[PDB]
Amino acid sequence: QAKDEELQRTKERQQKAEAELKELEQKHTQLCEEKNLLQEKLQAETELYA
Amino acid sequence: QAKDEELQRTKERQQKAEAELKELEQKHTQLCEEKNLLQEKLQAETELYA
Repeated sequence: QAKDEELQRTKERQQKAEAELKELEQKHTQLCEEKNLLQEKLQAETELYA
Repeated sequence: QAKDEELQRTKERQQKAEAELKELEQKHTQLCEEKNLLQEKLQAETELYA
């Protein structure tokens, strides 16, 4: 009873994992952009403070 | 017997997905720490402009 109930949850993990990996793959693409633009903003802000 | 032939491969597909996620999971863990300190610095740099 526990096993074949778990088999329902087990395929849901496979469904979660592919979708979650694509969601992360999309947001690393964004977090590639975030890292450079925030660094550019941070330097220029210090130059203005001087 | 018919079940666990496929379920052994279905376990393999989960193991592949979790291991692939793990490679990313360590890296996003680091990129949480990198983001938190940068977010704190980026906010604090702007607060004195109030």
